[PDB]
Amino acid sequence: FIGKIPIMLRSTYCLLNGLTDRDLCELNECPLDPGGYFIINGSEKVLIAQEKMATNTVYVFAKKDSKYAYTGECRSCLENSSRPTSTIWVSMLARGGQ
Amino acid sequence: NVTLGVPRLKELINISKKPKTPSLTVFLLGQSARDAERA
Amino acid sequence: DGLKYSLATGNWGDQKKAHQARAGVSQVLNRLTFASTLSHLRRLNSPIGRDGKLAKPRQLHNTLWGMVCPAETPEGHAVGLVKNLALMAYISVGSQPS
Amino acid sequence: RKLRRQMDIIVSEVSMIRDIREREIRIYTDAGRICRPLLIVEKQKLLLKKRHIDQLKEREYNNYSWQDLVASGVVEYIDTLEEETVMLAMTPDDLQEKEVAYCSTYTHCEIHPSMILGVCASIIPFPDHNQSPRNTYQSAMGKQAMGVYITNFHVRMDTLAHVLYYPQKPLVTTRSMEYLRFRELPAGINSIVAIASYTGYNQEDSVIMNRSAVDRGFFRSVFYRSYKEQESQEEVFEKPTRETCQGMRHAIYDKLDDDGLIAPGVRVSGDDVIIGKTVTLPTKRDCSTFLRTSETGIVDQVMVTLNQEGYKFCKIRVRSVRIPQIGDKFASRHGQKGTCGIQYRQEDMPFTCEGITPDIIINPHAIPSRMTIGHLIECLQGKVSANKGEIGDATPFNDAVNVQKISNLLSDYGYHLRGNEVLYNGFTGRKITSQIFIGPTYYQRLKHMVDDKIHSRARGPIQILNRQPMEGRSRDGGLRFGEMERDCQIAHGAAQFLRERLFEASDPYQVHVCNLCGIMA
Amino acid sequence: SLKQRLKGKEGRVRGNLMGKRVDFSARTVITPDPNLSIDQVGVPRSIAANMTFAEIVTPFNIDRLQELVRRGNSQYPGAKYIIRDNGDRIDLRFHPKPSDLHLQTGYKVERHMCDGDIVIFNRQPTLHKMSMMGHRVRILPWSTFRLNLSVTTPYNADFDGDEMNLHLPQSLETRAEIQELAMVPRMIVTPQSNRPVMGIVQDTLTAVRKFTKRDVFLERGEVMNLLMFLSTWDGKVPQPAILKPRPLWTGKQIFSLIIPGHINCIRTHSTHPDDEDSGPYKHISPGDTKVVVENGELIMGILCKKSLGTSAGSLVHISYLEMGHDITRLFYSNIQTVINNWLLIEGHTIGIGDSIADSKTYQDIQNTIKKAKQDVIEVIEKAHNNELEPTPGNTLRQTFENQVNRILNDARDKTGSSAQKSLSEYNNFKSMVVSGAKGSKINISQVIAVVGQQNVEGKRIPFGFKHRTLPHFIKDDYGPESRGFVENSYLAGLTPTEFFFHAMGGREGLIDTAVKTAETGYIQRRLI
Amino acid sequence: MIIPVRCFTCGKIVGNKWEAYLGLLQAEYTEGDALDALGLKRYCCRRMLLAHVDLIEKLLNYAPLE
Amino acid sequence: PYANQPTVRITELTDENVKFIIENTDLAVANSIRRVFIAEVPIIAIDWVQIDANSSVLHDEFIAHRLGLIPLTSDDIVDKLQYSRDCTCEEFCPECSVEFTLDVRCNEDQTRHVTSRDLISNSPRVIPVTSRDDILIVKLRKGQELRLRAYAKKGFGKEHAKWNPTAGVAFEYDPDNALRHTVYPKPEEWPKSEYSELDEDESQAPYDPNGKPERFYYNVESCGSLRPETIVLSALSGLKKKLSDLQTQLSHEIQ
Amino acid sequence: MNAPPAFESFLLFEGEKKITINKDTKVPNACLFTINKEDHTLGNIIKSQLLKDPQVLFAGYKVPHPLEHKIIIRVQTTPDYSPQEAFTNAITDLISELSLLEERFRVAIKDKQEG
Amino acid sequence: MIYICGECHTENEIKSRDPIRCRECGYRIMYKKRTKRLVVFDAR
Amino acid sequence: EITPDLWQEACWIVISSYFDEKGLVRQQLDSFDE
RNA sequence: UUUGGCAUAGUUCC
Ligand SMILES: [Mg+2]
Ligand SMILES: [Zn+2]
Ligand SMILES: [Zn+2]
Ligand SMILES: [Zn+2]
Repeated sequence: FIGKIPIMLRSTYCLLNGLTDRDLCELNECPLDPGGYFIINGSEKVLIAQEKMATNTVYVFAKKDSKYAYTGECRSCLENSSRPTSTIWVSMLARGGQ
Repeated sequence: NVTLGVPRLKELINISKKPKTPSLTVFLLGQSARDAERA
Repeated sequence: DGLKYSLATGNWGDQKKAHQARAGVSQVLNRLTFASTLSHLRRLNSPIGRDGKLAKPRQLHNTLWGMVCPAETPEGHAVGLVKNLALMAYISVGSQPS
Repeated sequence: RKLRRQMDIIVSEVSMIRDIREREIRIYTDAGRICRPLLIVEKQKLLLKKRHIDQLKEREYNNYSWQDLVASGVVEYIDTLEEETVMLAMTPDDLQEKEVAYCSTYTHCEIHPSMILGVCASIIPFPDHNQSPRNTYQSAMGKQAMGVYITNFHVRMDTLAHVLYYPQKPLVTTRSMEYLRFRELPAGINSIVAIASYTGYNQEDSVIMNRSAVDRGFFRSVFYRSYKEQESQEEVFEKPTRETCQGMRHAIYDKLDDDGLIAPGVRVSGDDVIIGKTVTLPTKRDCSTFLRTSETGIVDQVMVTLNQEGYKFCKIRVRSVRIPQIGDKFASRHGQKGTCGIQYRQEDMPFTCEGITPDIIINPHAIPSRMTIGHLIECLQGKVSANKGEIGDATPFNDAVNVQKISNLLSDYGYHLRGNEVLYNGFTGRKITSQIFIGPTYYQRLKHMVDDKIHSRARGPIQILNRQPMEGRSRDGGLRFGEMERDCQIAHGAAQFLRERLFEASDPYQVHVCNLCGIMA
Repeated sequence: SLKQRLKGKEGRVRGNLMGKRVDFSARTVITPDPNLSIDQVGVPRSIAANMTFAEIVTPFNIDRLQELVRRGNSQYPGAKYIIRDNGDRIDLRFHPKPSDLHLQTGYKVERHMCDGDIVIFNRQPTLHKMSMMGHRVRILPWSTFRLNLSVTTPYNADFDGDEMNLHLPQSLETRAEIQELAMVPRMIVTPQSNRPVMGIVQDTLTAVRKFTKRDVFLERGEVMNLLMFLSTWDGKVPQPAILKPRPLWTGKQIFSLIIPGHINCIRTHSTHPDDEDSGPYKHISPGDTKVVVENGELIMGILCKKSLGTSAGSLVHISYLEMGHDITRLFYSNIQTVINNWLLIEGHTIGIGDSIADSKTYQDIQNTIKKAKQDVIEVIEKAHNNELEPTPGNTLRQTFENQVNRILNDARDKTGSSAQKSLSEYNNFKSMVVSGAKGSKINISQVIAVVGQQNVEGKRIPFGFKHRTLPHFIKDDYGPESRGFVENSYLAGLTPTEFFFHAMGGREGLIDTAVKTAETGYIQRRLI
Repeated sequence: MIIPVRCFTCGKIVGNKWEAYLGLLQAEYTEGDALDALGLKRYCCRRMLLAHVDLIEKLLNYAPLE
Repeated sequence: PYANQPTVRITELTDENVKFIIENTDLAVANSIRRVFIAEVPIIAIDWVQIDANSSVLHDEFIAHRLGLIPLTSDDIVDKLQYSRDCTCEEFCPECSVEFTLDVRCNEDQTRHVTSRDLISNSPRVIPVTSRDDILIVKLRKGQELRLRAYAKKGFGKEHAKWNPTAGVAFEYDPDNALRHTVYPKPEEWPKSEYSELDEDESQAPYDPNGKPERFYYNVESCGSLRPETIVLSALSGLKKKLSDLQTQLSHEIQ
Repeated sequence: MNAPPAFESFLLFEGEKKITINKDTKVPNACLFTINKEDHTLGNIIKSQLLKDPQVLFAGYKVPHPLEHKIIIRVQTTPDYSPQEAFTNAITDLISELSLLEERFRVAIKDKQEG
Repeated sequence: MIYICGECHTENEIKSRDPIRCRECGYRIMYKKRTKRLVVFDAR
Repeated sequence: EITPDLWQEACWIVISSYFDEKGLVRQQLDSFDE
């Protein structure tokens, strides 16, 4: 035993998974409740989807007044193993050299 | 094609040496004002 | 305790390092109306700073057709940074390309 | 693509993109891509056929469903960056047909273009006749309407809960509300709304409400609040006594039972004691919990249990019926929000030839600048539906619902086609010269009431560090007199009023100072 | 740290010395009340019974103050404290002994706020000095801050969930300051632009035009009522204009009684043509424009936003400059009450019948739209055949876009003009636009004829996808529909692409609204 | 929740018509014909039966406390 | 300078409806009678509820509010009763109120409908109008119970709308627009009134400059409490007593 | 919280007088009547009856605030006639009309049923 | 003091300083019983 | 076998089948299950 | 007849 993992309601590992509306009413649970939230210390928590830039793709942008003219980054991750991201940049210096 | 409104008011109140869209309206003296040649 | 704390407070990270931890995940479920509950359970988030004056990520891009609601958005310091899924939109769960 | 459509080797979730110009093929098995289903058009004809439609409409006792539709290669999931190599058609039977050739190489088709709207924007009727800010405002205000929020609210001890007495499903409803279950747990009431300027109390986004209608249960609701307390010295649930406990207040302890908890059904006014708890000071200190000031509710339910550790735990719920006053906030489904201005009885409200006084009167000036014509069309369709007996269909993009068709349908029931109706003045009985536009619109009662917003202060509690008034309506705090306000008073020149606001009304003080060194002595 | 304590906002200096929380303040919802005066505010009985004012005992009021103390803190017209000369406080919220109730001159009694008290009323943010004005208290049953409707413009306050703050001065010195300096009638004309800052607002304004038309003939009983609602009325009913075969008054004949003193003014209605002033009928005005007020009598003309509004030289401005605040206050109140009680006879509304056009107008609009789309197609063909020549100072893309936008704007404006000139004399949109109450000809045009082009960042709708706006269009399509020109009106409804483009257009407005506010506040603070 | 006793707009009693209305609908009637038969003449009264959602049936599913 | 000479004609008279025409009367008088129908006609209704046991799915204020709106037959004893504020009793006596009792328990496997049939009164002349279907009060599961005592006072519709004795009062004068009290932008779109006396081609009657509104048409529909003839008579007597008391007070003040 | 009880709109409390008579000093033979706890139901009848009188030059009424129950009636009459007499005659004529109307309605009911 | 169990609906006496357990069903959530005090509702 | 001008019911039958199969919060449930 | 604070989230109004 290494610890306790919170369970999302109505998910495959909840006690309400697959039950009929009559059983839900017996357990004093609303059959219309959509589920998909955790119960942490009584209160009900909802995770909010977080946007992020797509990984493992080469994007070429430009910066307004930086040293380089064009940049290119490849936010790299390995199959959700570890080492979250490693953004390697391959830039190109501007033509305004002194 | 210039800046007006809140950004222009910000620039005029806190004067910068590098305005966003500097301009210089120029008036001509003589026949350059009328005839398109010297214009 | 780690899972319980991160879900309870919303600071996604360890307790000792709740300074750079991104707050705003794991909100407490809205229960004012059924529509409020559903629109809370289907919600997105752009981590862009809510005080940022540059409002290009706050606009409605052409690529949100059928993926994100064109109307439903909060007004104020988070206009265009909190969004809601369209009705038939789905989000991929993931596999491996073997 | 053939393998993905057969669902043999490649799951339906995987996307494939070909960049024809740049000669690259990109295949994604990633997690987090967002995609929506689309119909497939092979040559110019949908692969979806009447056999599929019949097998779907016999869905019960037939085990044929969406998965069996997908496995047949009829529909497909398209993510965002695969949509850049596809040609879509908005409507099959309109865009596949022979025309002046725009595109003859369609690759997909939309199921219905109204599925681009979210949960909260699928309840607006005729959103394509509205203005985009108005649709956004309604999307915001749909999460604040009061209706039955869940069917098992009787066993939930939620900190604040609001449930309407008599919710009604809309008489003008969108086709995509059956999936949002707005028919089963609605939030609002169909009200006979007349758009007229009656007595000037609805000017600037205000609402005149029929008081006789309100007396019959119109837009009435309940308010539930829950309190909790655990006995974490030795805190004990017990009934305190005035001449044995150190801490004490000017409240009443005679409501409590022997163990210090109020039994349900006991009316408790503001500033009473619900749970009595005492700390044994090393001879007893009172830490009882008090009602939030001026509630005047009835105890509804008391629950006694044990917490995680083993200390005794208690949650007490109080209910209070909220009758719509002249400060409450109401809104329709078109971004038109307003507060009650005044309430007239039935004898005073203007009446039609048939004795139908409006439930709500709204100002005609709200319409021309806001351009919420969905409001007027919903009113007309509701007036048709309440007479015909059907429930109107207001799904956004229809082409089979016109204002002309609605007006023709309404003219067949004895009413003016465009919705107007001759009203009589209430006080004098004389006809009003201009005919009024009246019909049943679906209104909502927002969460914002006036009994939860009224606040006043005159020499109350005071902060500790600054010795200034507290902050917060719940703590009887004052109102901040900010820098903008003091600049306004400077511009006025009311020097004595400004000094009073910034010094005398707030913290006054006295010190002594040495005449040689400017240091307090 | 201490530097953090003193650093910024919520820091000691700028958060507790330049601005701090005060006593004797209240905040609740505001609702309209057209039966109040300009300088009056309705206060609930709870707030008044909660807020107190200290009155010094003198032989002129010792009996009244003693009766207030006898009533005590329970009954509303009571008192809460008795302050001795030595300064020691006496409570009155509970039951006291009969000895302390003794009152002698030099004492102070903290009575509850009553009618006629002077308070300062504010709505945040406070932009100009017309956001903090002094009002006179009137106690009303329910629990909102009733305030008049002409005072909406100074505060920028509408009655949809709004709240405002109440501050009660506590001394005779500051009460006299506020009475002589910051009372509402004294702030009618602003020093920012030397114009009246408040005027008739949209409902008396949509009805004074109808009242002042030529057709309005009033019966004897209606005249009796309207005069019953006049506060500055002598008591003599004027001779009717039409004397036979039935006595009939006129709307101008009663607005003349409303207008104070001997005011001389000449304005112009908002539909006055450009030929009446030049050709004949200069002083006869067939359409009843050219307002003329001589000796305080409305001789001719129709009153609208340009006469009773908040513009320079208007009738209200002349009334102020000639008569004073004390008479302009009555001017406002009388206009509002008389016009509202007459409007109870005429009525007003807005509906689909008022938003629907005629078949000939629909044919005209559709013809114009088809011609504009054909012209855009021709321009695109010329550009593709490279026959388009650039304009000096512009790129090829710039000149093509300028021509396309110009054609589409001409189409939208022509359809708008057709929709305007196809209206009727009973149309309620026209009623609310001509009188200047609320709306505009562009709004009427968008309702009837054409919503128009949608722009993002000043340019047409951009190419979000690879070289196309949406997946429903071919690549490289510069037609009016591809880049977001809504051909339909709000009454006909928008096709799905136009719906999405309209949402994209409205998002920019929402963003600008949410963005400009902080910068404007910061600029104003720096200037101050 | 449960059908109101009176019609909000005019005050005609509609609280004794829900069972009859449901029976008429079950007996193969259109909603218009059922409302005509029950005597609901004006649309203010008709909407009370047309738009009603009966949640007390759902509330009766859960067992009582005692 | 004298009074009018009104005349009446009853077009239709049933158990829930009276249609009549008042003639030779002023619009102010006709409208005052119309207003008195709604507001100031005394009615008996429940105004005091004490719930002994309520284990149902509706809270006590919900049930009490529903009880208040059940109409009680006050045809003959509404005149005999006194106002509770006008009575010599302490709280309630048979001379100023009628007591009701409800006591229902469900012990079966089928949902039970608690209706107005179960309200029991001590006086046999004040009973719910559905006691010579039934007004539903609440539905009970198995094991749920309701029991209460209620008192029916006397009052009129100005105080609360549960004492309003009418359902819809249709009032209309000048069905053809001969007086031009309302102005039609297009007269031919408007349906003709029920009492119109025009042909199928003409839409508005020709203008009558020397005319005043006369011949008001009424239709008083009763909600079951009073019968629709006593609603009209009590309004004429009820308005007449208001004017008489005004004359008494004026006479004292003048002298 | 600040809700007045419903009975305050028609019940005179301790001290309130039903009707008070005041003179108008602007114009001769004018008088103002203030009636407490009344509304349009009485104001309109009294005004419309006063206008029928040929010796009444002015006759109006108004409700100063809809939230405060009070009626003000102003009547001015020709000399050799007083507004108090005009008021009393108006009330008497109204009572006579209502009595006649009730009699005729009762006889019409009798004719309609069993006749 | 009588508390009604939330599962078996059986009321049982529980005094102060006593773990909140239910006999014959072993539950841990107890509800207070409705008071015998009488409260008057207007029927408005 | 085409479905012409009967489309306004076929499309909604398809959409109803979609929402019967999946629901509205399928994303959260599927993500947590995976 | 006595006074907890820090942080985060959501909402109302310009
Ligand atoms: Mg506002
Ligand atoms: Zn009705
Ligand atoms: Zn008695
Ligand atoms: Zn048990």
